[PDB]
Amino acid sequence: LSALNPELVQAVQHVVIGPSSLIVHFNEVIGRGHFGCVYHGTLLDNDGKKIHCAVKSLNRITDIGEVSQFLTEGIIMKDFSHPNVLSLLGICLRSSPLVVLPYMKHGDLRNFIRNETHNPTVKDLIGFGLQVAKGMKYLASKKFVHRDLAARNCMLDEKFTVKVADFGLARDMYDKEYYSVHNKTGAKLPVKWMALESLQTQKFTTKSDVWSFGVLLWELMTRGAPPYPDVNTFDITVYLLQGRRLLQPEYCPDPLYEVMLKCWHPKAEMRPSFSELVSRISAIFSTFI
Ligand SMILES: CN1CCC(COc2cnc(-c3cccc(Cn4nc(-c5cccc(C#N)c5)ccc4=O)c3)nc2)CC1
Repeated sequence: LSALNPELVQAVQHVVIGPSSLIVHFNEVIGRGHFGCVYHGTLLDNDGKKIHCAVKSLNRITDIGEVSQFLTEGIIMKDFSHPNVLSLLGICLRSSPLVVLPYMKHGDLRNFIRNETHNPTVKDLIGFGLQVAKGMKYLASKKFVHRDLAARNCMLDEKFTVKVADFGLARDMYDKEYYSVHNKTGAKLPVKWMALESLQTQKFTTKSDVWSFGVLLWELMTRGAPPYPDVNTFDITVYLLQGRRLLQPEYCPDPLYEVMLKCWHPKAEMRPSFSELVSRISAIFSTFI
């Protein structure tokens, strides 16, 4: 890493965590991304109080340009903050590079809602959706496009707070079943969560994140059923163009299905904003015991 531009190193210094502040348990994988496994560790604060971390080791870096990009992105991502978006705690360089993230005790949202020993109420599930909407309202306000919003890509902490995750230095494929390669460009695409226009052009916007959010709501209301199980990946674009959409789940309230449907409008500009979604979903949430 002595090949890095020294001004970049100085610019990222405030994101860097020294090895003597970290204790990582590399003997046990706690999560798996295509581009790296995740391990538990602890970060020592200024008192020596332990902060629990998920530490991710990036696995296919080959050139200093990639590292430089990673550091540049880290500076941007470090200064994001919202209670429903995952924080970047820092990067450890003097230990491959380690991305240091807050530990998420209850794992990804899709696994949480599929846990048969727990019974989230309908209200709880809608509340998870509301929390995601609030995190996305924040990302949208930063002009940041997620591109891979899905229940598998959101996390829950010890207070059951939902964090939009899988972005910035945490971006990866954490369940490879749902990504398909596009020939023309080599992009790995989460096809069954994508907006029609993104399927046609491979371009993404905040309004395509709104489409994905509608799919995530459907995931919540089905307790983690896979969307369009009988539609092959390569047939989803046509399925949508034919005027077909995911069906209303049995226990999805009518006003929430209406929200879903608006998120899947064929014209991006006609989909609700995340600000509108927070408002409307907060009303729906409030009507349940
Ligand atoms: C029973 N089980 C025992 C282990 C418990 C704690 O394990 C943890 C695992 N991972 C983290 C962690 C924290 C912050 C950031 C990330 C990275 N990241 N990962 C995912 C992710 C992780 C695992 C599976 C799937 C899928 N599909 C997706 C999504 C988005 C994202 O950004 C990981 N924290 C704790 C959970 C309950």
